[PDB]
Parts: sequence; structure tokens; C-alpha cells
Amino acid sequence: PSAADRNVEIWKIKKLIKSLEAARGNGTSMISLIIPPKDQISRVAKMLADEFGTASNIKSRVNRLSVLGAITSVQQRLKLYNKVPPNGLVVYCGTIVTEEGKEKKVNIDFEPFKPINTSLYLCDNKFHTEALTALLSDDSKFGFIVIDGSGALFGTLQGNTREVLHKFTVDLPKKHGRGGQSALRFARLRMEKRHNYVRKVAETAVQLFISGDKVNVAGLVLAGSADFKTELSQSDMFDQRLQSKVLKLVDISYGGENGFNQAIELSTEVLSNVKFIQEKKLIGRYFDEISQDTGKYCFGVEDTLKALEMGAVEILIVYENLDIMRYVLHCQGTEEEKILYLTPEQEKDKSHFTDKETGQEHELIESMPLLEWFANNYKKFGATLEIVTDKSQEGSQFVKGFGGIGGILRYRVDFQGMEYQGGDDEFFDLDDYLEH
RNA sequence: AAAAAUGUGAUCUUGCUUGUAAAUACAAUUUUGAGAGGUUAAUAAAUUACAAGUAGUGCUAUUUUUGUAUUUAGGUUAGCUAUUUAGCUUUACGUUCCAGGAUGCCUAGUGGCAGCCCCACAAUAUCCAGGAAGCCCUCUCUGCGGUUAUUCAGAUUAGGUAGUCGAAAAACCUAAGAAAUUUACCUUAAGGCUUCCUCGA
Repeated sequence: PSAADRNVEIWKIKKLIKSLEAARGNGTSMISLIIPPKDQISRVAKMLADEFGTASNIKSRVNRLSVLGAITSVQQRLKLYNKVPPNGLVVYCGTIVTEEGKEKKVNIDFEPFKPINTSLYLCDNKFHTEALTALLSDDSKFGFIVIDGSGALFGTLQGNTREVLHKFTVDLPKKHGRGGQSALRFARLRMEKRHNYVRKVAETAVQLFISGDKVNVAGLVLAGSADFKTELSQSDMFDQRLQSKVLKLVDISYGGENGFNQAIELSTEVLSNVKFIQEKKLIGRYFDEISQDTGKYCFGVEDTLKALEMGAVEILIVYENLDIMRYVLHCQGTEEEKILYLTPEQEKDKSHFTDKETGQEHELIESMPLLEWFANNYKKFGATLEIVTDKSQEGSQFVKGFGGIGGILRYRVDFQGMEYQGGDDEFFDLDDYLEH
């Protein structure tokens, strides 16, 4: 957990994904390997050796060469490291085709950030970036509490990554005491005392959840048996404003990386559901503002860039599937530089770059996507960047008018764009000139 | 050394046994491979002096004379072996090397030899046959050499895993196996397939 250092890793990952997708390999020449942490190398190596034997049996005399080369290449890199480093390793090997019929060979190994037990090895015509994108996802990990009579274990789950933080054990007074009699329910009193310790333990677990007056995980899930967790969940000290956040309580038996794991799996599907309703709560708030007719909320692709420059927008909303990117255009005269936002249809015809309705003359030299730009620069703007999907009806509503981007203002501002959107000076060509 | 003899009762000074004092090479060969603790154990003779007993002698014990001088010297501690002739150990009797002292006897001559104490006649037993080196067994180096946790990293294999071999090796040690190899098992998803009627200036 290091500031900015994590971001650098993210940068390399996104760059890698774009390059991996661009390159296409014929046949079975493309090999992708992901090695999880605390996973023995020898099992992996043996698996690679077994794969090598299979290729020989193929008898292709063409395909076999390509398959053997890929296998041998990955093995050489594997040989260099005696024991696997924490957070695992990712290795890509194979043969790819580049511009002008040139052959390009690739050997990349690096230490991935926070990927546990991916166990992915595939033979295919292209590299798989799905594991890489998991790291990139907006949600911030899952926090799990597994509670049992004989002990308590704490850990976190991110994507398909399993983490164990810390565990401890306490004991309830199990032996009643046949020989000594108090006869009166001193034991009940003892139980009551036990009850307070269970409460305190709850209180301590909660303390773990929040550090630095902040919460470690977006969602926290607790599990247990004999209703210790249900009781555990509702108490004044235990909630710490986090009680509302927890969705499912799951009854478990024989907990100890057994049955306890099952509780985690069911809770996660629901936790994803809370995000859907969390967005909905935002939505209800959004509609109330609409009723108000303040006009504080803005819309339009160009409006958002302008909104950030102003710095008046508290919340920035973007979609992963963004159909709008930033393109720089050269005038026929060559004396003037032009900036415009283009739809995928417009983006595809790079050489003409002309709108049918007006006959506009545009030439495209270099393009910079808006999604990557907004995420990198939101901090200087002061706005908060949030990512949402169009699955929700409200998301669809944004699509009909505003588009792939959304914006929220701290204070009511008229802004610029279409007349419904704001001021009439919707577009400008000033930015292109600075670059050139 | 041989001889008057009062004597001490005429007599002798005790080879014997008993108690006291001191002689009777070291090293090598074997044996622990070595150094070496256990050279473990056990337990050995004789010559001279004193007392007792007495085997001796009467304990103690005395005189004259003779003799340069009877001084000797040499050797024995001979053994074993063979029917006989004769052969023939530095003495082992764990193994092995080396003393050999006492008694008394034979060489004081005779034959050979210049001569002799030499060879023969060499001579009878004969106390100890002693001393020395060597610990059939315990620790160290480990003499068999081994025997090990293993890491390997390799070798060897078509290659893999194991074994074997090698290597870096935790450790341990132990009374000369005089040691031996055949070593396996694992994996191959589809492999490529045609013959019709000139007998052409």
C-alpha cells in the first residue's frame, strides 16, 4: 500500500493491455501464463514439460515448432526465478505479426499487483488481458470476517484474489463444573460476562474495519454460527456507521477455511447488488434535484471538459465503454488547427474526417481518448471520478442526451454547450493550436 | 693350599631346609596398521654372610708345621633327534631374539697336535631353563571403510520421475564383507493412396 507507486503499476498494466490486444498470433503460437503467489514453481515447470511432450505427439511439423518454441521460451524465464515472489508473476510468450510483414518476438515477465490464485495458462491465437483488467476495476476489494466459537479469522477478497490478514482465538467457559456448586446461576452471570466479551470482540473487529478515520473495503461481510454474528451485528459500539453496509449474514458450521469460504461466495453476489442500489440512492437524489429545476447538473461531452476547468464539479461520472474520444484536426488551409469530439462512426473514417450534413474539412494526425485523460487528471481539477454502467434505466437516460460522460456541481453553474445544456459557446478550436 | 696337636666332652665349621640383604643385556621377529590404556594375568632362581634345626657336624670352637703357589685355567646348566652310525638348538616351554650364574663333574694325563686347559678321552647330572621383545582386549587417527539427514547441480536418458553414479554435505565412527548391481516406470489423439480406346509417310 504505497501512494503513487500503485498508480505507476496501473499505468504499465493499461499500456500492456492495449499492446497485447493489438497483436494477433496465427494458430496456437500465442501463450499466456499467470503464476499466483505461494504456488510452487516445480508443479508449473512439470506442467510445462508435460505440455512439451504433447506437442511432439501432434506431428504437425509446422504447428509443433511454434508450440514448442512458445513452451521453451516461457520455461527459460521461469528458470530464472527459484521461488515465486509475493502477488505472483505474469509472463507472456509467443510469436506475433507486425506492420510490413515483420516478425516480432515477445518475452515479458513482471510482478503483478494484488493478483492471487489466478492459475491461468492458455493456448490460443491471442493473449488474454482479462486478468489484467480485474486489477483495473473501480470497486475497492471485499472485507470478510469469519466467526466461530473456537476462534476468529480475518481476511479480504478482491476479484478472484484471496487474502488473509490476521486471526486469533478465545475460549468460552466450556466446562460447567459438576463437582463445585454455586447452584444459583452464577454461570448465567458468567455467560452474561461472556456476552460482553463477544460484544467487545465485535467492537475490536469493527476497529479493524476502520483505520485513519477511513474504511479499508467498500463492502464488509461477517459470518458465524449459533447466531453469534446476528447478535454481533447489532450493538451501539459495533456498528461504527458500517452496520448499514453489511448485506448478508450467513449461517455456517465447522468454520475454518471450510464452510466459512462458502459464506463469502454468497455474500459477494449480494454485495454487487448493494452497489446497484447505492447507485439507485444517488439516482433518487438526482431526480429530486431535477424536481427542484436548479439546473445545477450539466450535460454534453464538451461541457464536461469545460466543467472540470472551472473546478466547480464535485462529482465526475464516466462509463468504461466510452464512445467519445479527443481528436486533433488540420484545416485544408493549414493555417488553422481544430478540436472536436467524435462518435465511433466518425472516428472510424480517419482519412476523410468529414460530416455529411455540412461538408466540414478535417484531417486527423493524433488522437487521445477521453476516458484515460479524465482518470489521470481528475485530482488537479478537484473533481471525484466515478465509473458507472448503462445497465440501469438512469444510465440509459444519460446515453439518450448527455452521452458517455456525466457531471455533478458543488454549486449551481450555467456552464457552456447546447442551450438546454448551458451557454451557446459549445465548441472551440483553441486546444489544437497549443499542441502544434 | 697340605701335615704337629692341648683344647672348647675326642670333633666339623653346615652340599640341606627355614627367616634377613644383592647378580642373573637391550633390541629385533610377532603382536592393535599405528599411538600403546592392560606390553593385562600370574608370579619367578641362585651364589656369598648370620641364627635355628639338624641333612652336616658334638653348638660354641683352638694350635704347630708345610706350601711363591696345588693358584689353575677351560668348559657343563648341552639339548633334541636316529635302529645304528650319527645327526644336531645362540635356550623356548603364544610367537620370537638373547644370559646363561650354582652345584658337581670332565679336560689337568693319555692318542693327534709344536704346544695346550685345544680335538678325542670331551665330562654326570644339573637349581632357574632366566631376561628381553609381544597386551588373544579398551580410547584416539579411523586399518577394514564405511556409514549417514541431505542439498543437489550435475552425470546418465529420446526426454521425464525415481533409482544408480557424482558433487557440495548435518552428523556419526571403529576393529580388516575384503563387498555389487544390469534399474525400472512413464508419453505419444487422428499419418499420406488416380487410369483411360491411334496400330503417329
